[PDB]
Amino acid sequence: IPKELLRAQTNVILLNVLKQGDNYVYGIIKQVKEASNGEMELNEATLYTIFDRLEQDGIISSYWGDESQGGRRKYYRLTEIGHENMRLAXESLSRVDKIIENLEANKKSEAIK
Ligand SMILES: C=CCC(Cc1c(C)n(C(=O)OC(C)(C)C)c2ccccc12)(C(=O)OC)C(=O)OC
Repeated sequence: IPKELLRAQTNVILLNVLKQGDNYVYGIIKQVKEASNGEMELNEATLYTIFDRLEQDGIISSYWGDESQGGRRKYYRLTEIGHENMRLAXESLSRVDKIIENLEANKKSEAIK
């Protein structure tokens, strides 16, 4: 698996766990590891550089959690701008899907001549 396929796959996973509920980095890492049957151990440094970019892009936002629960924990949430961009990707995949289906429908139904 090449470098940027892994980064894309990691981005798709992080945006989906936030799509389910706000979460903190250590919690995201454990939940992904147990949702991958232990195979996928995400790294904190790469998670923060992804989030730091997604913050300036307006895709996600950050806020400080409760301090009764230990002390000082940053939670991340998928914004409305992020929810809609995921919905468009959404639309775009099922749009590409039937464009491909239409290509061989049209490919063989014309190679007949
Ligand atoms: C649901 C939205 C995720 C997405 C776009 C996206 C990427 C990059 N996919 C991808 O490469 O899947 C691999 C090949 C399995 C790794 C997708 C695969 C299926 C559906 C959407 C995507 C995103 O993560 O880009 C930031 C988006 O548009 O979110 C706003």
